[PDB]
Amino acid sequence: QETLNGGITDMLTELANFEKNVSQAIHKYNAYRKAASVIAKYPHKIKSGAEAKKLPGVGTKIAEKIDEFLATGKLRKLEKIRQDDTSSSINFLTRVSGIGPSAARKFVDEGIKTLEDLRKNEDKLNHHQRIGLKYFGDFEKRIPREEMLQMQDIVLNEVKKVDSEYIATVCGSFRRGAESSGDMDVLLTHPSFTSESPKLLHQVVEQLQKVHFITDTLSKGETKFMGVCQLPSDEKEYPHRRIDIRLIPKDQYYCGVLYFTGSDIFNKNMKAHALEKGFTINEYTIRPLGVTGVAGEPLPVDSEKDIFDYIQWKYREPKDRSE
DNA sequence: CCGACGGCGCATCAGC
DNA sequence: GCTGATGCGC
DNA sequence: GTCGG
Ligand SMILES: Nc1ccn([C@H]2C[C@H](O)[C@@H](COP(=O)(O)C(F)(F)P(=O)(O)OP(=O)(O)O)O2)c(=O)n1
Ligand code: NA
Ligand code: NA
Ligand code: NA
Repeated sequence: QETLNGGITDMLTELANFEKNVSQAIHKYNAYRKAASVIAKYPHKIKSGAEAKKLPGVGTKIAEKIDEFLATGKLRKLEKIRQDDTSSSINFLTRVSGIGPSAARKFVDEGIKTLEDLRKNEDKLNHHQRIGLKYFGDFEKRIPREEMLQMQDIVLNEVKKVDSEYIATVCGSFRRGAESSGDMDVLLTHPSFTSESPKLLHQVVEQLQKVHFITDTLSKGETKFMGVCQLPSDEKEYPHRRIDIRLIPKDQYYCGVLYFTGSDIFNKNMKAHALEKGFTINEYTIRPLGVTGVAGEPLPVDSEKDIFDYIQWKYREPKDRSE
């Protein structure tokens, strides 16, 4: 419920962004995000820094910041950095996909501060950055679930057309049943591809380009594609969207699907459960741990269920994996 | 006090 | 031209 | 910045 502590969470999120994009302190970025998130879930309107400090992730300094915010309705440090031309410009440029803190700083140092300046300096942008600039606004839009379904329709159809033995699963928030998603993440496998066994990814990307669904490529190798797609349109045309496709060995596929469905909290919790049951699970495999902590060979996994069964957990519907 | 905090694929850079 | 590092975004 | 060994 935004209005509850929205001022605080907004404050912490802005601080997080400056740490990541300007100070290049990724661990402070994550600290602020963690604090913002735990506070976002706190079912009460916070009345003091001390009250917030009781939450894991909120420490001495953020408590102080909350006291200042509650007393004055702002934070001096944040007001200052907001009005800082160099800082605010660096922070802004990182909103372009492909421009990170390093590129943003370099651009701003040489007087390139706005999208207009970027537009004027194509020669100084790499391929990814040019695409990020081209679809700047579209990439910041969320994707309604209904469009995700139309997108899924196309992907599953074209994948099957290339080879009916491919298996493709759209993961991320969409598989968790979310009513909107930030992008589309497709996990792909094929019986012919295992850990102990190309063009499998290429043929799928190619077919999706052939029907004009994929419009641009950000990066592409033998196992990972990142690019851009658009649903077909006298109605207004759909925004361009980010799509990733990952080719994963068949024997590691379902660990992959589990992992890339998330959420992070759920993955963390399931990893914890697995441990106390004597198993180590990561993105790729689930392995038994010996009595001295030595990891055994990967266990056979032929479905998401197999994983749950190993750790004696009842199968959890993707829709029920927020925690 | 002081180290961990995720780490991997791909594009591109830096050094040789 | 090769190899490892870095930047970036998942 | 926060946590915890
Ligand atoms: N940087 C990352 C990100 C994700 N993942 C894996 C591990 C993650 O748990 C899993 C899902 O990512 P997610 O939960 O973050 C997300 F995308 F679905 P969400 O932002 O919540 O939703 P939405 O699309 O609406 O923005 O991918 C990862 O390994 N590394
Ligand atoms: Na705390
Ligand atoms: Na960026
Ligand atoms: Na960004």
